Amino acid sequence: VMNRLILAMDLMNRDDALRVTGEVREYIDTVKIGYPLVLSEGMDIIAEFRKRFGCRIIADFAVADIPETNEKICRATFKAGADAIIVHGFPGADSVRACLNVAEEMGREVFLLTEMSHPGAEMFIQGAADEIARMGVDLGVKNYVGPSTRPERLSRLREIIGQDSFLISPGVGAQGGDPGETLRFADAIIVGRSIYLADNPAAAAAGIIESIKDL
Amino acid sequence: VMNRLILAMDLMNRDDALRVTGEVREYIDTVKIGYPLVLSEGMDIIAEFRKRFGCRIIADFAVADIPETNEKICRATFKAGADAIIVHGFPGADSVRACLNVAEEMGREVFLLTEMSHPGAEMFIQGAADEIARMGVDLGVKNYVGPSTRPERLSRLREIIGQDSFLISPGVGAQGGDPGETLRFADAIIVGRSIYLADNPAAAAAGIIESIKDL
Ligand SMILES: COC(=O)c1cc(=O)[nH]c(=O)n1[C@@H]1O[C@H](COP(=O)(O)O)[C@@H](O)[C@H]1O
Ligand SMILES: COC(=O)c1cc(=O)[nH]c(=O)n1[C@@H]1O[C@H](COP(=O)(O)O)[C@@H](O)[C@H]1O
Repeated sequence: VMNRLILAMDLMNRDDALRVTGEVREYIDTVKIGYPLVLSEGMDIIAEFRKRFGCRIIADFAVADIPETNEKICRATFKAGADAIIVHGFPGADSVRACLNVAEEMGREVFLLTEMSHPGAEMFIQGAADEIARMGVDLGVKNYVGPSTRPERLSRLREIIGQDSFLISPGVGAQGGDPGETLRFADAIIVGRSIYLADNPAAAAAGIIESIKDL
Repeated sequence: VMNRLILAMDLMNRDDALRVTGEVREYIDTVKIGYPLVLSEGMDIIAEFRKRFGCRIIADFAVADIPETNEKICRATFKAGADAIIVHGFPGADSVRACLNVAEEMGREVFLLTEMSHPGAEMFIQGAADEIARMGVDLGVKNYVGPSTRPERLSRLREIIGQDSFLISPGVGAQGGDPGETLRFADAIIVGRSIYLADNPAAAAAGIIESIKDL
């Protein structure tokens, strides 16, 4: 992705979301749009972003249901123009395969969320995360998400998925993660608040990119 | 809930969703609306259903993100008029507390999803489910979701949450669960396809209710 930086656009107002995305577009080629924006402004926001900004869109819907429902969610998500969807691994292999099937049908991609970045992830997810990743490999998943806040866990993930798989990582900035350290293991970092709540989002993005180019 | 039966309205077309819900409204007082319908027709469908049918609405959004994102999701969901939201316990206590905080702010309810009903739940969720339920109790959660497909697990859940907590249960019909057995432990059953794919949804709902009244 351009500059190895993905914007997490979690503002919940279309006008503000368009403004910030437009201001930082020169520094990214990929925007992650989640439920905060979609449930506030509608699924049509995905196609609007893709057209206006010409950026790839990852639908961060943390998909976590039974297989039949996951199918429906993916179909709706790709019909709305998303390039990829983020799917939880914790519900198990059938739930993940359902998403992979729809992606194969519609020519898109699944990202498997393996271990989450917040403190509560330590309770249940972390203990399963290596296995979730190994399940991903066994299902042929090639794209993964793991936590900037725990680079030792992000290293272990990379170890499981191999060098060829694509790994993106949230928790940089607001949650405490560091861009450079995270990029030792991830291919790209996801950044939301450190950019979209900044007084000058373009300056914040540029500052991050400048510390990235130094790698 | 009326007749202890909650309709899972996972049709993805507003016209079909309105037709089936209207046909079965005499037999229910509560409709669960999930992402299949919302991502297809928009969040405004929640208020439309609540007004047209006068039914309570549970937003089944299987909320499974970090605390700050979960907050945003709940706020948007209640702003759209939902009476309650379904939240995953697997992301841990902070993610769940974030949802409880918004519910307390806005005068609504959280249902905690503890163990899922599909085969893949056996891989990771089942091994954590007792703890997830105990975490719920410790956070003051009063409403829970557990699996019709495993009544022995549904019994163990009930055992943890106590007699006073409210427990609803999907996986009845299509997934193999039985109404009467599930209602030995759950307060209400969730039913989707067995009703909404039936040639006569009113007849299917009535058939279920008739086997329920016999308890
Ligand atoms: C489930 O979706 C994610 O991509 C996600 C997983 C995770 O473990 N941590 C995490 O922060 N995210 C998302 O990534 C974004 C992080 O944004 P932030 O930089 O903290 O403001 C935000 O959209 C989160 O919901
Ligand atoms: C996460 O949301 C749920 O309520 C859910 C959890 C679960 O473990 N099993 C489960 O079936 N559900 C939902 O309940 C509905 C079941 O519908 P069905 O009767 O199988 O057609 C459908 O909306 C599922 O997504």
